[PDB]
Amino acid sequence: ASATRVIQKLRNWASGQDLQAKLQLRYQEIAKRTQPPPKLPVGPSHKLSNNYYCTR
Amino acid sequence: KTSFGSLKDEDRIFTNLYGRHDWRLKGALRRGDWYKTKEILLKGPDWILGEMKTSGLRGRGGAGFPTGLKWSFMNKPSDGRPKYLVVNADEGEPGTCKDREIMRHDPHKLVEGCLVGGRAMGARAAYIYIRGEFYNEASNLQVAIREAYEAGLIGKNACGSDYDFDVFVVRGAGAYICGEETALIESIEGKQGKPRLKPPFPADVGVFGCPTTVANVETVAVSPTICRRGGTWFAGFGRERNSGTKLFNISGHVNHPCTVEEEMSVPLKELIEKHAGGVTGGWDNLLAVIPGGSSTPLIPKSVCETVLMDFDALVQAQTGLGTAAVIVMDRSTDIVKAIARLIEFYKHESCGQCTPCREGVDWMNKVMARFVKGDARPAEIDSLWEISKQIEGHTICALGDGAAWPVQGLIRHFRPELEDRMQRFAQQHR
Ligand SMILES: Cc1cc2nc3c(=O)[nH]c(=O)nc-3n(C[C@H](O)[C@H](O)[C@H](O)COP(=O)(O)O)c2cc1C
Ligand code: SF4
Repeated sequence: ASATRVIQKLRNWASGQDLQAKLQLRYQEIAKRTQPPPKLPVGPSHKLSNNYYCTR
Repeated sequence: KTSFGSLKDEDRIFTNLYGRHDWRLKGALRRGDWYKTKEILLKGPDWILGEMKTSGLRGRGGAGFPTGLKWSFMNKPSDGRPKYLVVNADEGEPGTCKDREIMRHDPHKLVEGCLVGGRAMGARAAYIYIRGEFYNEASNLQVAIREAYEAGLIGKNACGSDYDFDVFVVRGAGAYICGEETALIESIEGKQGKPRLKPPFPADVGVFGCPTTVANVETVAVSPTICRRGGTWFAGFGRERNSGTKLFNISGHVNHPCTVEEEMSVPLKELIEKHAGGVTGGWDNLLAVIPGGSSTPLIPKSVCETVLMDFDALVQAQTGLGTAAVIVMDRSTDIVKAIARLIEFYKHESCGQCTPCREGVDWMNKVMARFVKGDARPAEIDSLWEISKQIEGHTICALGDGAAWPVQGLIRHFRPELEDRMQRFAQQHR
C-alpha cells in the first residue's frame, strides 16, 4: 500500500488487473485483535418446564 | 332431598360440643352414651359392620375411604396374633380442632366407640394415639377411661358382654406426620414417625406386626350413635355417598371462627353465613377458601358461591373435603404469603424418609418464599407446577400430595397475582 503511483501503474499494466483494489496484504480492514465480550445464546432445551428428557 | 343443611339439635350427634354440660360419666349417661352397648356387642361383629356399611360413613380422617369396608377388612379369623384398634387422635392438620373438642368434651363417646369398633373388628385393645401437645385433653381422656373401667364398661367384661377390651392412651411428641396411619403405627411401636409402605396393609401387618385398624376420632365417636340409631338415619342425612353429619372448623377471616356440627352437602356460603357470622367485610370481601384443611387446594369466591360440602362436590370443584377445616381469606389477605406459610409448615413437618417429599418440599418452600418476595420470573410458575406434579403420587405417604395440592391450587387460580408480583419486583429493581 506504500507503493508509488509509478510502480502501481507498472504493476497494474503488467498484471492486467487492478491490484490496488484487492491487495493480498492486510493493513487495516481486518478486525481488531481485542474484541468486546460476547454473550452466547442458549439452546432450545434451556427452559424450566415442558422439557422432559424422555420427550426429546 | 335436594337442599342440605339446617341440621336439628335432636339430630346432632356431638351434643356436648361446647362443653356446656358435664363431660364425665354422669353427664355422658344423661346425654345418652353407653346405652344398650351390651346389646350392640351381643349383636356382634357382622351386625355392626353392616350398620356402618348401610350408614355409608366415610373416613373423617380426610382420606374419605368408606368406614364399613375399611373395618370389614379385619373381619377375619384370627391366626394367633392379637388384633388392635388404633385411634388417630393427633389432629396435626392446620385449621382443624374438632378432634380436640370432642376429646375434651365428649370423651365417653370416644371410649364407647373404641369398644364398639374393637368388638366389630375383633380386638383386645384400642390404642388412642393422642397429640403430644394435648396434655389436658389426654388427662381428661384418662379420667374418662378410669371412670369407664370403674363402671365396668371397659375391661374383662365389656358392659357385661363376656368380651375383654382394653383402652390405652399413648401421647405423641410433636410430629404432624405422626397423624398419618402407618407413621402413627411406627410411633406407637417406638420408632421415628416414618410411614411404612403398603402392602402390607395395617389390617394384615400393623402395630406390633398385628392386624390393626387406624380410625379417626370423629369416625370412632360417631360409630356407637350410628349403631344405636341405625345406619338408615345416618344415611338419610347428607347426599348420596356423602352421608351423615360433619364437624366443620371455620377459621380465618370470619366474624365468629368456630367449630360447628352441620349436615353434609351444606352450601359453603350457607355454612359461613350461618355459623361463622359471615366473612369479615362481607361475602364480597371474601377472596378465597381452603375448605378441607391445609392439604386441600384453595377455591376462589366465584366457585365458593355455589359449592357444597361433599367429598364429590369438592372433587368436582377440584378440591377435597379433608378434615372439614374451612380457612377463609378476605381481600386483604396476602394469599401468596399464606400459601407459602403452608408450604413452610409442610417443610417443617415432612418426616424426610423419602426423596420426592423431602427434597421437593424443601425446594417448593424456597420457590414459594421467592414468589412472596417477587424475586422470580413467570417461567418458574410452570416450573413449580411441574415440581408439584413430580412430588404428587411419587411418595411413600400422602404428605407429598398434601404439600403439592396447595401449590397447584394457587397456580391454578391466583396466577395473575403471582405474575403481577414478579412484574412489580422487576420494575422496582430495574
Ligand atoms: C401427612 C398426614 C397427616 C395426617 N394427620 C392426621 C391427623 O392428625 N389425624 C387424623 O385423624 N388423620 C390424619 N391423617 C389421615 C389418616 O390417613 C387417617 O386419619 C387414617 O387413615 C384414619 O382413617 P379414617 O379417615 O377412615 O378414619 C393424616 C394423613 C397424612 C397423609
Ligand atoms: S412423603 Fe414425606 S412425610 Fe411422607 S414418607 Fe415421604 S418423606 Fe415422610
